[PDB]
Amino acid sequence: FGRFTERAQKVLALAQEEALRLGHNNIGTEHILLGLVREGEGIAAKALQALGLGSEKIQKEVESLIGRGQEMSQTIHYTPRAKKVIELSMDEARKLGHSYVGTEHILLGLIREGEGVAARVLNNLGVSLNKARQQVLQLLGSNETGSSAAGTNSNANTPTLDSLARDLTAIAKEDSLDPVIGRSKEIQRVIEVLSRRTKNNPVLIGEPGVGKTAIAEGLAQQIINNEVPEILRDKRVMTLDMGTVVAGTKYRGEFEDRLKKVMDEIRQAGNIILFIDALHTLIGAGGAEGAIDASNILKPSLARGELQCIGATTLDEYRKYIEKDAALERRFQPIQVDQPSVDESIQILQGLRDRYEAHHRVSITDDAIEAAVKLSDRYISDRFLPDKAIDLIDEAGSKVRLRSFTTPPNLKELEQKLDEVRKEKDAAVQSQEFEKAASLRDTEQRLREQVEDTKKSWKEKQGQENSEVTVDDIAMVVSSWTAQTETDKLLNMENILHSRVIGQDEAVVAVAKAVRRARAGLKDPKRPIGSFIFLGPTGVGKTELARALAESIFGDEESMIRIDMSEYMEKHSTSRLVGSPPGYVGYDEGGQLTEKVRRKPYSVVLLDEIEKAHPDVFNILLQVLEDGRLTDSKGRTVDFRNTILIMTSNVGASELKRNKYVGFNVQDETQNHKDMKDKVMGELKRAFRPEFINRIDEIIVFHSLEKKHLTEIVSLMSDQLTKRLKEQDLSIELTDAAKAKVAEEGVDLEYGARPLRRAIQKHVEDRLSEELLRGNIHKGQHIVLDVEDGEFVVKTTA
Amino acid sequence: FGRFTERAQKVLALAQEEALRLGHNNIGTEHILLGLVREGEGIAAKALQALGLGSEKIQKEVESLIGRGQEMSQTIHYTPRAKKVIELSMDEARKLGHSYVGTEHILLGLIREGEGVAARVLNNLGVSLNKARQQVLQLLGSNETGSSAAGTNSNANTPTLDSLARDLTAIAKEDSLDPVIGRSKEIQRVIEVLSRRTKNNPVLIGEPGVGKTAIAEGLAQQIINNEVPEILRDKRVMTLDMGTVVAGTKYRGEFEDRLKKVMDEIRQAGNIILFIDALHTLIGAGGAEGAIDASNILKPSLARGELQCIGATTLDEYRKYIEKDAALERRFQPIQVDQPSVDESIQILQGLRDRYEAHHRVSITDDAIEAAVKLSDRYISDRFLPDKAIDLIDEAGSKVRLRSFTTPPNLKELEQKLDEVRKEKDAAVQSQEFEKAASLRDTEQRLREQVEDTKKSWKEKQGQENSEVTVDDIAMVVSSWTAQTETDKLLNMENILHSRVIGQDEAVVAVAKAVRRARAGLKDPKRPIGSFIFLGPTGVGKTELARALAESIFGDEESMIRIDMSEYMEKHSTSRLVGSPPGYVGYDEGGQLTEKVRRKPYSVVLLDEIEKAHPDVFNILLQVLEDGRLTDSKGRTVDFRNTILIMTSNVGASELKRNKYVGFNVQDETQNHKDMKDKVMGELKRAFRPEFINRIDEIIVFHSLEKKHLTEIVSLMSDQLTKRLKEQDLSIELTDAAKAKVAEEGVDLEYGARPLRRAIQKHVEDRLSEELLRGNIHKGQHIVLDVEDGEFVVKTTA
Repeated sequence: FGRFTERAQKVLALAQEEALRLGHNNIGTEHILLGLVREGEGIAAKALQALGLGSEKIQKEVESLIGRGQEMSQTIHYTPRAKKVIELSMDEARKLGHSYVGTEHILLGLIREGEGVAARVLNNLGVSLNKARQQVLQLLGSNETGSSAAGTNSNANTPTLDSLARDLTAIAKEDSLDPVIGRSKEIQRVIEVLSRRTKNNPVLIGEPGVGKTAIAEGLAQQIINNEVPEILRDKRVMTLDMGTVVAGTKYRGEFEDRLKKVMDEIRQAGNIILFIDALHTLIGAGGAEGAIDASNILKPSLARGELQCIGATTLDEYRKYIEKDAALERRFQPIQVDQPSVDESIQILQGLRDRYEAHHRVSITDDAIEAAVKLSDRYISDRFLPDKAIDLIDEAGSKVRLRSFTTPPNLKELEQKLDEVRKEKDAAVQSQEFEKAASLRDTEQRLREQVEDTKKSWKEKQGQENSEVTVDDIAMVVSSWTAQTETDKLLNMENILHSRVIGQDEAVVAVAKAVRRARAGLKDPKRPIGSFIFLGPTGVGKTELARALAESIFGDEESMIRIDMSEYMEKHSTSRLVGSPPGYVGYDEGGQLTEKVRRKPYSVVLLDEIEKAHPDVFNILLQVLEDGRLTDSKGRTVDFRNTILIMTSNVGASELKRNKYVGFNVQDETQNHKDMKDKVMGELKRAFRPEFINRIDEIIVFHSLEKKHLTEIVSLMSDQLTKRLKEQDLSIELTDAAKAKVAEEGVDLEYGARPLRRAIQKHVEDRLSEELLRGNIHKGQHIVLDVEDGEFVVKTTA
Repeated sequence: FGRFTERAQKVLALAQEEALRLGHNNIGTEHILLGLVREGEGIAAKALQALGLGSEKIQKEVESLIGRGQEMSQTIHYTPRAKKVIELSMDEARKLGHSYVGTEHILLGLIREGEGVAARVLNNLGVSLNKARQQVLQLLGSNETGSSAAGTNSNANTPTLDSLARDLTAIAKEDSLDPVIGRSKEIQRVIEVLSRRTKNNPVLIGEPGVGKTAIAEGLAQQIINNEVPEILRDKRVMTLDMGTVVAGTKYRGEFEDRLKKVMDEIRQAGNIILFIDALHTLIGAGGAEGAIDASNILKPSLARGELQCIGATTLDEYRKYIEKDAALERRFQPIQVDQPSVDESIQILQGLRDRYEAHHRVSITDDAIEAAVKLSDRYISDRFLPDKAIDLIDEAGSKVRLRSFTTPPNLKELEQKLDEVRKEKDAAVQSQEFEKAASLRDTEQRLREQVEDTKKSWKEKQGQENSEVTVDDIAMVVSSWTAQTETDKLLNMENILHSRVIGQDEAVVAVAKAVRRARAGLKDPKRPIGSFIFLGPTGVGKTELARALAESIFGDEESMIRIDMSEYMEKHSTSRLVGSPPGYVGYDEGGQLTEKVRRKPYSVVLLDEIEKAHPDVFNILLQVLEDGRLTDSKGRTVDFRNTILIMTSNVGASELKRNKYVGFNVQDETQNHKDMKDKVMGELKRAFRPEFINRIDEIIVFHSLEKKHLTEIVSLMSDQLTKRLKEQDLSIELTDAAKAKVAEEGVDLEYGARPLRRAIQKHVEDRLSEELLRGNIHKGQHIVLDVEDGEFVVKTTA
């Protein structure tokens, strides 16, 4: 593997030595056995010494196979039998914890593969093979955190702790706990509120989403040893774990019975600390429905202080417990739990790096880890800032680790050859045709040593990746899904936003810098990554930048919400037939807008045409842009805190859609362009209040239609066509010249831009499908549609 | 522990004495053992004398396992075995509830921890380890006070009281029942309802939720001694306990059967009292569902006086029983249970004080206790008058006690040092030399004694708090949630409200004065602490005073409800624009207002624009002012304990949202103020009917936009930026010079003072994030935005 211990490796090498000492050309498992007993009193060796085996005794049996002397050091590698015994030992060390592998596992693995060369050595020398595996097993993997013992005494605690549940305190006597991270100052605030015995219940409110449970392990460690008052002396810390409760329970009544039992034993009161994660669920209050109504027993328990407990809730959760009162107000008392401070995230990362050495490429790159956080919060953006983080780490901490064994030097062709050989070889002997297989057989094995030699020349491709988790890598992986290539995304955001939005640079750079500003990692991710107003007509600019922001901001353009404010009027978007209006603005606020962004805290949220809606909608939007949150949909809190809010506007649209027109000359065209990139910022102001527009980071400017838009419509539609031909394979691109010939059947004055579908269909879809049938084009290679002399032409390229 | 018997402590000191008397110098367990047998006939000592161990006999063995001689009297403290034996005694006293650990427990713990020289002494002197702990065990911990009767009886009473459950009367003939103390005046009307035959069932109505259950123990005591009614000198009080019934059961039918059985045994009729907590659940009447319908058996039982029982009910419950009729109301007959009078509260506080001295603190401070009540009633204000109180007492009654153990005087640096020692020492030996650790090792334990010496110099911070609670502290806990720093809050209310409201002192002092009156004791403890109308167009002062009122009035800035009355007219966001579908005023009375204030009964209620509300609304708010309560949302009563009802008005607007303006004179600005601070207090009255407003006291005055009112808005918006940046960990402040450059792009006449947020976005948000991105300012340093010579400058500080 790359995780083994000395003693293991040492028992193994001793085998090769005995192979040759005994004349065995191929180092049998029999020699692995010798290896084990020849390492003397190693965990394997020692085991063998118990069963009654000396290095010699093994070696004689071993010698009775091939025996002295038929070793010229010819093909002195292991036997396939012996190779199996080793593979088993690695797993036999997973078994005994051990991420590495000890001596024992090698003897244990030997036993497992019990009919081999080894096996026979022990089973001939009067040692039952499993009697040997016993003996090794009962001599540990040799992985510990150190230990000691001295015993305790009887105490009241006996009935309780069985049920339900694990106790942090036990595991901390011989420590194995970690802080882990914090959110340290939160732990302190508990002890006033808990060295209380009448509103003695702390209640942590944050978000999921900070690793709330980290703060909890904090308490455990510090409340035992040793700075705690005599108030909270005679302490036990008990966690009430949900998982054991749900198991073996088929109904609500039985679940309640288990909770009742806990409450009865809870008489250990005021000297016991109970940790209840997700506190809200038990109270069962608020909403259309609850979950379970433990509250009846639980409310007096909190008031009495018999249940002296710690509640872990999120943004939304608390409301449905303090609303019941007043043994929630003579219980609960609040404590500040972050909307992640970036640094706290980072520390979690460092802690779990070595275990992504079981996901190899981590431990390290440290620098990449900080980035894991920093790039992730802003680039996907969806999750919570430490999940976000870690995703970059392990992804990148694997992506390249895949690239490790992709080839030899490209001697993958070698392996391919060795196969083909076997066939020939075989089929020839299968007729027999002895030497007509023989030379093929030889050619096979030629290949074989070579294969393995150059597949392990790509141990150099291992040494590259197998502990770097690389900066660029981490960044790349966030960029891949949906430091370097996210900060190249941030710094070069404008470049990325420019490549998708054509014309109106004015808007792009304004957004670019504002998001990039946020994207430093600083601005605070408790409030959107960007607020914006995106001006421009219904045409060209706005949406496209929002999308392009998904690309630049998030890594790929694979996250852009878009909610219409005209639905937030009550009407103008359920007009006549279309849509469902169930109290319609109430539906949008009350559910729709909040639900969508609650799924994706990620995306560029584009709240469309805030012109047509009344100023009242905007007061609501203003909270979204400022607070970074809105609360609706049964009291749920929606994170707009790393969204990019973009509110669009236009009512002068027509002027930005104004034809180029030959008003006298072709410089009426060049007076139509320049004019429209000016005209926009006043079409914003005219249909609604200013108060909203000021929340916005920057005022983004766009414009559209002229003459010259028709051949741009052809370039939107033809690209949707060719992409639906990509879905089940076919790579197409149209050159602009070919889009022109399509437009040629579209400059009807009497039938508008209707003929464009038909001519795009005719020259692209229809033409490609009727060309795939010819064999002119090739599915899965790149197909360029151009006009050359004057007519449309399909050409092919790789 | 920090609480012990003589006997315990005596066994301990004798160990050190024996260390040297025998040649040792470190007290192992051997000296503790010696301690036990040398303490003579304390329960540990006595035990050892029984099993056959003399003081002599122990000390000689002890001495034969080091002793004679190592004598030179090296520092005699424990060693780790010996420390373990002690840890066990603490738990061996917990075991039998001794909160003042006794002799026995030390021998019990010694045995348990039966290793070290002691163990060997005892196992040498013809006593097995368990034979020794047995002897001790079987004689008390020495912490009793129960029993006072040695009588015996058998009577018909047997089947009933068995089942199900206790006998309050017994425990008060054992000298172990407390009154507790209520709610004393509550108990008396019950005794009428208890000597009857018809109407013989009491039903206590209040809030549950006041510690109501105290009144019940009152009865127990009075049924015993000594002048009480004729059947009350022939009555026994037996408790109907829900907990035993539900235990071992999980079917509703079985619960009913058991209740039927209880009624069968109730044949002690006309001489039996059943105590039923939370009476409603059994009756099952009213609501949209039951809770289990005992009524078939229960109703005739209740009316006849074969079940003469005591009901503990709440705000709503009674209504849903007289509706049931006609044996429900026959049985019932009412008694007044208050949310106890200010004085009643106080007595409860004092009564449970010593056990927050078992929660090692309060014991005292008296001024803080009285305050716990008084301050609670007005400051949070989220329960009934005593529940609040006691919570302050223990919270604060720990908060400073937490500060007890967190430093030496400042000799915390010692502990820090002692660490560094371990390291140098360790790593040096860990490589070796021996002596390359040695002097470092030695330096460590030198340090250690110093460390520990000054950590127990911070027993002085224990003697400070371990009978205190602090005034300021109790007050602090009330400030924490939402005497001294709440009555300093009361006294300095004005100062606190002034520091957070800028513009119109008239308003501030007015709220201050009504609240400070109320907050001194005189004013309803169940109606708003201030009802107010807050005048002037939205922009300056109104909300901000409501907030500032939370800070001064409640002790922290938080908890303020806020409902807009202008929506409640059923025509403004009834379905019109962004709100929710209901027929809006019906929703507000029927649910919204009442539910919201029910969560925090203290909340600053801001009923916005009572002017623009329907005249029915004025009645709804008026009902809060009259009753102090509103009853809605399925008959729940919302306690507006010391809410601050704040009714807003946006009128006066034309002058109060004008331009202060140079009218031809620069004294048109300073007369636009003087005019505006006049114009509001007459503009409120015209927009709504008098019937409401007359039960609204102070007329709170505010304005907004001017020349000058504008520049007060700039400083509100810049402050909205700086707080949202704190969550990640960025400390920002704008000095006035930077707020000025921001104003530079928003003193437009053609766009007003709307641009200011936007100009903050470019010059503050955008500038700081682009300054953080360049790293000239940083997280955890205070960042000043100033203007120097007409240009903005971002600085870094500390």
